[PDB]
Amino acid sequence: MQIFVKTLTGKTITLEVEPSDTIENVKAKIQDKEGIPPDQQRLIFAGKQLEDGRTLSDYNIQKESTLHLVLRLRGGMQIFVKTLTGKTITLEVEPSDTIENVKAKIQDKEGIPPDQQRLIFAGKQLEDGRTLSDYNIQKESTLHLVLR
Amino acid sequence: MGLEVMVGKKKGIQGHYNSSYLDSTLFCLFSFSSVLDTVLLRPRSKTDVEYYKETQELLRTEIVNPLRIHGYVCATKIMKLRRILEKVEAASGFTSEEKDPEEFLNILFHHILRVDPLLRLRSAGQKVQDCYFYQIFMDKKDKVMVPTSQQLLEWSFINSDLKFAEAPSCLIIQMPRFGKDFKMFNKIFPSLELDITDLLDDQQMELFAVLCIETSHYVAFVKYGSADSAWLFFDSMADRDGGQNGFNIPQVSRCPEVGEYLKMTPEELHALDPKNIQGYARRLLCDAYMCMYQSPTMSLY
Repeated sequence: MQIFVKTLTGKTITLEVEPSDTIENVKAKIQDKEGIPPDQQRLIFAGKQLEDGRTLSDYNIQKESTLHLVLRLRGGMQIFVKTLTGKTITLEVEPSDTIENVKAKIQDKEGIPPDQQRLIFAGKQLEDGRTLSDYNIQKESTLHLVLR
Repeated sequence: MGLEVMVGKKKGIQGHYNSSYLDSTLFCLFSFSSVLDTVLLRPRSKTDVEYYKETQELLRTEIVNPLRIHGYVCATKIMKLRRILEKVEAASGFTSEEKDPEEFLNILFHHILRVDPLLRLRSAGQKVQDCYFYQIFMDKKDKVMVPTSQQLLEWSFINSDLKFAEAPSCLIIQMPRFGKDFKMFNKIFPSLELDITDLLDDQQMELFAVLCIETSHYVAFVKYGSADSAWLFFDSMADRDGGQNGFNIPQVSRCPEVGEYLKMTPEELHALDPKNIQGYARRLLCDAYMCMYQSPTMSLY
């Protein structure tokens, strides 16, 4: 009918459902409207997280009612970055991160300016425009940092 | 036993393959606290699922006990637990991907360990609702720049008119975040004590851990003593030995400085550049994901 999904960001999405529809079907509708994948989504009604195998009628959900949506913190990984002395630094990243914002992360954590950093992985100097995924850099892999 | 066995390099739960969500929750829940110890001690019944016994025995004798006595647990043990989890909830990345502590807790506490809901909540004279943790949800603009967890709890409770049916012994609160790129507040003050008196239709709880994450990696803070300075920071993957065939090295470090930032007011923390927050305390105030509360055992009065 018409419900309202409310996000922590403050946006209030308006949706078109039927009382016996699954929490799953909705997350798909929310994905269409906000791009957010269902696996990241958490529907909450009256301080109660809604399960996907259940239906709307059972949570006492009728038109003009308002559920809350907040997002799970999923994907991404950690990589290790070592200097030649042995000093280790850890970094929270995602495969789609470019080498540029990786250098940015190194600066946020350690102070070292991004254009003073040389990153190497598997013997290859790492170009700013490319992503970690492009260099097939996975979870817990180690990059080397040398300072110019 | 003691504290000195828990502290140092190669201490804590060893991380491996996006496991920080598991290692840090376990560390938060069992390294020093005892509020959920019954969960590990409760005998097998009719109602219990197939994997129950061996799950409980793995968790008790291969993880919690070695952690408490040696200060270290192998990633192989955690990996066995992730395998069980994947046996229960298939094709969900329990063996490969970093996930939400909420999902880990739900599978473990609802499906495998038949665990009594930690929270009973009533919304405006409705019938009570059961859960293992509470999500803070409200609008920001009117509110203060750095709120306390107290204030967040209050505001979230009023925003949806909630009350405790009975007082919890273990209260896990989720901070208001919206994916990687969004935090409602740049800093949040984790109250050392929670007064829930005005949230029960009809009185105290203490903070024993804080589970943190900046974007993708979970780490832990733990209050081991009533002393202001009695804080530890844990990281399941603080270092690595080897390369591709190598392995992670967890670390437990002391962070007394935290106790000092929590003596200051929120208004003082607000006027303070996060780059001038010393030690690991920054991560506490800025990256908090879950605050965990227990019935007071550590303190006096």
